[PDB]
Amino acid sequence: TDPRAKWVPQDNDIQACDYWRHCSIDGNICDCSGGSLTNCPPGTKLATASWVASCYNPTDGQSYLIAYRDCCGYNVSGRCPCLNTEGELPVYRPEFANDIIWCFGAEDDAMTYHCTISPIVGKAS
Amino acid sequence: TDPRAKWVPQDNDIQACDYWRHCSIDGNICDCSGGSLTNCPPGTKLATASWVASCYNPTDGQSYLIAYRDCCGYNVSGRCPCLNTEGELPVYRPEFANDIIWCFGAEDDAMTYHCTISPIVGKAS
Amino acid sequence: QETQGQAAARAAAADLAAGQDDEPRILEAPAPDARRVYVNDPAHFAAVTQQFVIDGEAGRVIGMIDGGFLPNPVVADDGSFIAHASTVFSRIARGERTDYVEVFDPVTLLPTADIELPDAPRFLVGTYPWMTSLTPDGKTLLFYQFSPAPAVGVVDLEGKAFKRMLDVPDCYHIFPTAPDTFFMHCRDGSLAKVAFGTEGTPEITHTEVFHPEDEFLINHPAYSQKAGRLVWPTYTGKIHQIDLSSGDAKFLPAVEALTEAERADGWRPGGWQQVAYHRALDRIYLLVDQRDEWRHKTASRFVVVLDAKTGERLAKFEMGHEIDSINVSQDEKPLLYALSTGDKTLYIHDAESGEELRSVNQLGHGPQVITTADMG
Amino acid sequence: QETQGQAAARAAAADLAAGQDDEPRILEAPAPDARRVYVNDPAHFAAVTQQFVIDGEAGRVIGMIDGGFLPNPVVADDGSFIAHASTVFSRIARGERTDYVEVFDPVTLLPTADIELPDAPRFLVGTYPWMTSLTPDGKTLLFYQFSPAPAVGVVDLEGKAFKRMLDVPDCYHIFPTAPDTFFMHCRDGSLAKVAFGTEGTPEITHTEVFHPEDEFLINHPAYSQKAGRLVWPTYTGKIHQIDLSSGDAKFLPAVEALTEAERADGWRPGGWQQVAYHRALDRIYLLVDQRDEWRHKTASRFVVVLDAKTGERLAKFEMGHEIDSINVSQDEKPLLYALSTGDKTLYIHDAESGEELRSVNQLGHGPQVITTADMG
Amino acid sequence: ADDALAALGAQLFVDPALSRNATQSCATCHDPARAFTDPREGKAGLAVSVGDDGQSHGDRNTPTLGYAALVPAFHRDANGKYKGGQFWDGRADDLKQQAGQPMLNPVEMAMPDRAAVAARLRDDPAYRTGFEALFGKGVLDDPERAFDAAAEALAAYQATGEFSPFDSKYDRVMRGEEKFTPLEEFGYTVFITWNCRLCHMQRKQGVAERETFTNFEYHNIGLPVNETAREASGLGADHVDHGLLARPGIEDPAQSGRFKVPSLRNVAVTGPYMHNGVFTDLRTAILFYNKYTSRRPEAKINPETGAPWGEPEVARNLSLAELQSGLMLDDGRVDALVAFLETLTDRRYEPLLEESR
Amino acid sequence: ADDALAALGAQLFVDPALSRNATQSCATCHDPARAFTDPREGKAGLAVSVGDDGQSHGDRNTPTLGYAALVPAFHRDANGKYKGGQFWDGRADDLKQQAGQPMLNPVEMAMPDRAAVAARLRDDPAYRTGFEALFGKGVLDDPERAFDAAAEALAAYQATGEFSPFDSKYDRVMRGEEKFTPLEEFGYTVFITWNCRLCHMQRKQGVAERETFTNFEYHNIGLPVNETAREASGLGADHVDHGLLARPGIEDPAQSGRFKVPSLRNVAVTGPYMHNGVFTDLRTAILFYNKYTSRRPEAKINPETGAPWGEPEVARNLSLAELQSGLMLDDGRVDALVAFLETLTDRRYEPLLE
Ligand code: HEC
Ligand code: HEC
Ligand code: HEC
Ligand code: HEC
Ligand SMILES: [Ca+2]
Ligand SMILES: [Ca+2]
Ligand code: NA
Ligand code: NA
Ligand code: NA
Ligand code: NA
Repeated sequence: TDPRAKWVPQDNDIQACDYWRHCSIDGNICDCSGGSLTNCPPGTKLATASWVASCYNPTDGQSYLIAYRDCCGYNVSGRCPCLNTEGELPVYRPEFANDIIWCFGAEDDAMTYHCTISPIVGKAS
Repeated sequence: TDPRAKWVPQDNDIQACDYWRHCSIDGNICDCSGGSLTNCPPGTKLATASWVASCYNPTDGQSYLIAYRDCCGYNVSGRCPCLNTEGELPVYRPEFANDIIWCFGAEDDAMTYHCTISPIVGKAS
Repeated sequence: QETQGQAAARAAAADLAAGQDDEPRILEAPAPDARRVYVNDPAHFAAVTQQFVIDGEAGRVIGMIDGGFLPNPVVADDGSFIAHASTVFSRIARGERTDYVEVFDPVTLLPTADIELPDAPRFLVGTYPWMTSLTPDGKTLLFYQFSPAPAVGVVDLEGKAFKRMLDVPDCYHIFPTAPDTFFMHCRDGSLAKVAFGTEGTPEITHTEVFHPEDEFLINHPAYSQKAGRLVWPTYTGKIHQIDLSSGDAKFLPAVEALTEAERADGWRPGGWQQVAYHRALDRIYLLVDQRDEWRHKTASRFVVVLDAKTGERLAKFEMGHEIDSINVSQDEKPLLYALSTGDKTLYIHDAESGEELRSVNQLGHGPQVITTADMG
Repeated sequence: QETQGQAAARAAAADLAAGQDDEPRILEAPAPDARRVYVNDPAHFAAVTQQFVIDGEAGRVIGMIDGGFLPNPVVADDGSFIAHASTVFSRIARGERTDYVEVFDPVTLLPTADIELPDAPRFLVGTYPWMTSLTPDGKTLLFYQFSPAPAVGVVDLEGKAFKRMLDVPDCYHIFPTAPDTFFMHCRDGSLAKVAFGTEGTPEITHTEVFHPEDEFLINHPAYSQKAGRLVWPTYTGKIHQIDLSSGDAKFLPAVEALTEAERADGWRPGGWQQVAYHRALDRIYLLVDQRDEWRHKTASRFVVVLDAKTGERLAKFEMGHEIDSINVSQDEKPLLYALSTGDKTLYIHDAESGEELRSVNQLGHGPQVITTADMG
Repeated sequence: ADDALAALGAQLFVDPALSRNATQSCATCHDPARAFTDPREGKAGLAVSVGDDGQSHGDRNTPTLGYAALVPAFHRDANGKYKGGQFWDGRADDLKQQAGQPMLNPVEMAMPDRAAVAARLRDDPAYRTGFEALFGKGVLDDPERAFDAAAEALAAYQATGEFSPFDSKYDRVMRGEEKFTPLEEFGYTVFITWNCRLCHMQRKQGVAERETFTNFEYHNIGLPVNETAREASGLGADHVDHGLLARPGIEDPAQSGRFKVPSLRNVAVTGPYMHNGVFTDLRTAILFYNKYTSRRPEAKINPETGAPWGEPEVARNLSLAELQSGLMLDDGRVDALVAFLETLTDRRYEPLLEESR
Repeated sequence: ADDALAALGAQLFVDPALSRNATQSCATCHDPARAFTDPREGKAGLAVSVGDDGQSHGDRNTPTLGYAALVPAFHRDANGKYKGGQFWDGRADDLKQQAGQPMLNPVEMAMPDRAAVAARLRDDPAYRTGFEALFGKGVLDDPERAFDAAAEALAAYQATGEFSPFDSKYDRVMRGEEKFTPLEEFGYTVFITWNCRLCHMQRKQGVAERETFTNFEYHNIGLPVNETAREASGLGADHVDHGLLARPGIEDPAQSGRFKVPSLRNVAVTGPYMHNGVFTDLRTAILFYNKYTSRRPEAKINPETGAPWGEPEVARNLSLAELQSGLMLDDGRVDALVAFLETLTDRRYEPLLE
């Protein structure tokens, strides 16, 4: 609740903005509109592009790379909105930049923002 | 504030939902988006249709018919939303029904709801 | 007391610890069932709108559907499809208007038809469920037109095409009873029966006048198509019931949802979807509260439940929130759904005890309409 | 004392008592002036969006403009027009995508042009003012493209037609300095100068590298086209100033917006439009608060004001609200505008004293961007 | 003195000596027993009136003089529109300027000139006495003075309570002495919410002290030629009545075919309707407005003839923004409007409401 | 005995007695000094290898054996896709089934038949001793047993740590022993966010214990025919290499043109690249992928030739959903990916990069 305090990750609830994998999410958590942690909701189109962050997992002490792939082709969900920016860099370093709509590669050319999934894609370093 | 209590009109602030001419307004007050009590905001289209209501003016004790004309062709203003239903009847009495989008007759056939004006069009009875 | 977010956090952590792989993909919603419930958000007249598909039993959003300006949703009772009539413009809220019907697969939510309605014929009004309606075979969608005059549009869902507009009298709402027949409510206080063929003027028969001119029938009656029961409250909580099951209207005895003392003490129904009907229990549910007579669209904090045959009150629930709209699941041991427009929250209750079991929040900007399938 | 609602009530009551007749009509907004302010609401990535036109002197909404998905607004410094680049789809958020530019009359707010951009070329990103930009003659609009690669689209506003895409290096943002020249910011830490006043290939040249790899230049620098001054904060509140008035980039002495002691006690800039620049005073304004290093898009409660030539601190205002964006009017005794995304409110302050004078609430769902014209 | 002027006018108003063959007074065409309109049958029915010579027919319908004194003098209003004046085309600035005209019009009273009118006035000792007392000695021996004086007296007479009593049922209800019936009330509500109100109410907003159900502006609602009337007027099958554009000093072609909005007071009893008397029945005048809003085939048909309404006499400058309201009156609302408009009948004409209704 | 089986395979691996003229061993083409690939120049450069007869060339590039023991046996995975196996077209189930094939292929080691192989194994006193100890008396006297057992020994040897040491800079960075340079780290980030990750990482989500930078799936990335190699192989101007469709038991035409995703471990030192050796330089293989995404004319040109990349050998069944990512790699990202891919070089081959 202090918005300026250092963000503190938890591994006990995926729908909260302090869930560990959401350390650089910007948008809405897909689990809250019928997707899951790592799948898109019905009717939306899964992008192949992403921004990335190194997120610390307080369950196991490891740092993982999360790929923030958007679910596209629907209006923004309006559920579980979150904006975290751990490590987040400006637009000229786009791989780490999260204001961008990472919808590229989605089916049917979908480029509207619905929500974001938080899959682990590799180890940080 | 108690929404279910009898509605109490005032004659001192047209931006509030208890202003006396708003006794059967449904939507938004135009004065809050760059119109005025009886004029539409720039870029919108003034309907010729209306629903009416007899609204009691506490300042002179008279009852006036207000013709609720919509300003159309913009998305809803989002400012000063109000819903009062003094004398308001169901849809099969449409002249007194205020869920209807009263945009008919507007220029360019505009039918989207932006806000509503509250002009006196005559005396009640 | 483990929440769905906690359960998911544990399953994902287990998957990580086990080294389980899984392909990120697009989910399908679970099979439509009796406890699926749809919540439409007209968004206080915004140019775009949303529908939420909810698992009433889990209290989980399972999907959404985007819409345009004041869309009219429908749900096939057998669970085979859902649909809506919607309206968009070429530049947000300005420019060329397009009205259309979309039909969706209820598990993939993909559109399976997009059918243009020519000349922009929809009635744009705060959302009344029976202003757009499915025939009982599911093959036809009927929608209401107000301007220039009352009319009803016929859309062939199987052939995916608009057919034609039907001329009707000064009547309102659409309660289909057969593949080629529906009832409307007329200004004079009768119902009209409208039977239509592929061409020519439809057959229009009026019932007797069934209510007086100073008795006001609300915009949100409950209609069970499978029972052919129409349940129509007035502003005072008087309830009319019309049995259409024979194909012709028969009027049942009137019941009063409130006692003469409660009415004298200011109790009246109030809200949006103020009434629900459970077909198998033959029960009526009505949102009520103490209110001034012209505050009929405000929320209510109570629901009374009555036997539809006898009028006897079976329960009066303190809902514990400002409730605008109610509906029920049509299975045994039903859920009573109670939607707060102000909270943007669907509260999910045990219909027998009134007890709140769970809720679903963040349902858009001004959610108002709850729809369910009667699949039994 | 008297609010605008009260005054209007008083005027309306006098007109009625006097029997004044008046024609209900569509208003025109007052002439654009130095205290007109525009607030854009990207609505947290919603498919449709709004801009509010505000008289900063009265604190009054004087008009609105509808937009699509993540539109980019521009305002001609001379007050002669406003425009945006916007994006719509054929079924809300799905279907055929159309990108277009609209130009509006700043008093009727009617569109005077609607220019389709071929092949859906806009960069879709949370709203950065200098990702779409006017040339100082008002005849050209330049918009950024990211996919498949950094590029800049050229739109002729006079002839009302899209002209072409320009290929550029791995660079970002567009700062026009002449009718045929703009600058961009490159990954390598240089600026690129793009001279494009010909249908042939542009001439591209690079400046010196002016910042290292680990100094992060925010997404919302302030740029005064009339001064040619680009004011570019880092995440630590170090400020780069670049003078583009000669046509070539000159790098001005660096200034630190925060003291060493402040930076050891956790002070850092933060927000969205974190920085503003007043030309005639040559004054920088920076949103700062005590924060963790990676909470750089959170709101701030303080604004520091500093002399641009000397770096000397002129004030530190406690804003009294969670402020995401700032800007200033460009006239003599300027207003400091302070937009709260969370409150959906524009707080209007005296820039000299920092005191709140007035405010304008209900500015959409998540308002983020403030634009003014520099009419002097 | 005001009394005295009107009382002189009252005399002139029924005096047939102001017509060339002394057959015809103002009151012959503006018959007080018929809300100051012409009950007499001519070659075009009651569409147009016959003059003193017993065969010249006009080309326009004789309008009521009731409430004519509420109409402002011709001017341009604050919204920049022409308003007011007298005659269906506003060519007369006011009642005083109008009154002399029927006297000298060869298709009407047909006096050859002002001198001839002054001579008729002189012949009557009562006029010598009455006029001289108000205007000075020798007023009747100067043709222009006498003519102007007679016109002022008639204008004063028309401004008396007799012409504008405000004693219709509507006035009674608005005073709170009685209530509309349900149907009448429905007509009132429909009238004020539908397009009628944009033209047939004095004010754009607020309340009128003396409502006469017209804003006094000029509109082309796209009426056809009345064949039999046009025939009878002898103006020729290819004549075009240009309305307001016929006023001297109006040159703008945008004004062609526009006519002054008539007061709906006594409308139920002053059939036939419109500037050329083309429609016999009130219900039909109402239905005419449906041609601009209803989609159905029957809206194109004039129910009096069974054939299409006809092309507008003047096809340009139609008030389409007002007329094309997007809503069609059903038969219920037409019935309600008829019931409301009957309430605008002055008390003394209520027995005329039948006419078997 | 696991140890013993693999020690026997170690001897077979370098034994040229397994070739008809005794001029070549597994190690001639899979040279341990070159990450188990072929440094010999033939008619088509290093693109394809020359067999024991000194004349016959293959039509595919000799792949590394490094990390091949991590590839699962051929199967259909949980998503329904074909995965694993051996050879660029997966026609061998596993290493054991693969190992005898070069021995008998007339274009490679060219032994006439199994009996011939057995008779060479029998001529060596250490083999009679070693094989009989593991498989029983008589093993080398039955050609099918002898041949199977040699294959099993070879497969075992390839599963030893020598082939898969996990000691690249990447492995050291991931153990926290060092860091990536900034350029290498950029490259890593690009590799993981761009479409490379969809095919060149073992798992769709999560982390692999032993990452080898391939998902073992079959994809047609739309490569042209390598004309000098196709000529040298002699298969004809009308030949089509059908990839996975060549596997016996696969019949669906939709599998035509699809090849096994190679491990990118040691990619920097095992040029030339692709199943046909078509590209000499690693940068060129990277730039190939821009043909699907860049709008610039240069992206249609192979920079090694100055000419168009060429029509795909199999212009159907392309992996367009992965390949048409909508994003072009600029030169600085290409540089980054080259630097990252060099970190996948095993320690003993780091001197090959200078
Ligand atoms: C029948 C032969 C008539 C006699 C005699 C008089 N009037 Fe008349 N009146 C007549 C017509 C056909 C018209 C409309 C003509 C046109 O061009 O519009 C009129 C009109 C008036 C008006 C105008 C009313 C209005 O515009 O609403 C007035 C005030 C008027 N008439 C008064 C009047 C007087 C005072 C007369 C005796 C001098 C008189 N009329 C005679 C038909 C005939
Ligand atoms: C302005 C755009 C109008 C609207 C809307 C309506 N009316 Fe009208 N009305 C108007 C004019 C200019 C005229 C005279 C037209 C002419 O050229 O003759 C009229 C006339 C009538 C009449 C006849 C009156 C008479 O002859 O004395 C009636 C009964 C009448 N109008 C009724 C009416 C109603 C009920 C309307 C709502 C449906 C209506 N009018 C609209 C101008 C306009
Ligand atoms: C050159 C003449 C070669 C000799 C001698 C051997 N190998 Fe080979 N190898 C060669 C080629 C051209 C190929 C690819 C051929 C194809 O059709 O795809 C191979 C492949 C293998 C593989 C599969 C590796 C993978 O798919 O990633 C293995 C396991 C293999 N080679 C092992 C092997 C052994 C054990 C050998 C001696 C018995 C042997 N190779 C000799 C070229 C040549
Ligand atoms: C699946 C659609 C793939 C994507 C996306 C990328 N690569 Fe790939 N790669 C793939 C296959 C099937 C092959 C073999 C193709 C053939 O028929 O030969 C490859 C090959 C490479 C190589 C050559 C390796 C070697 O010959 O030993 C390199 C260097 C390589 N791939 C790199 C790479 C990069 C950097 C990618 C993102 C830009 C990328 N590939 C995408 C399958 C796929
Ligand atoms: Ca008449
Ligand atoms: Ca190779
Ligand atoms: Na006629
Ligand atoms: Na004229
Ligand atoms: Na070659
Ligand atoms: Na095969």
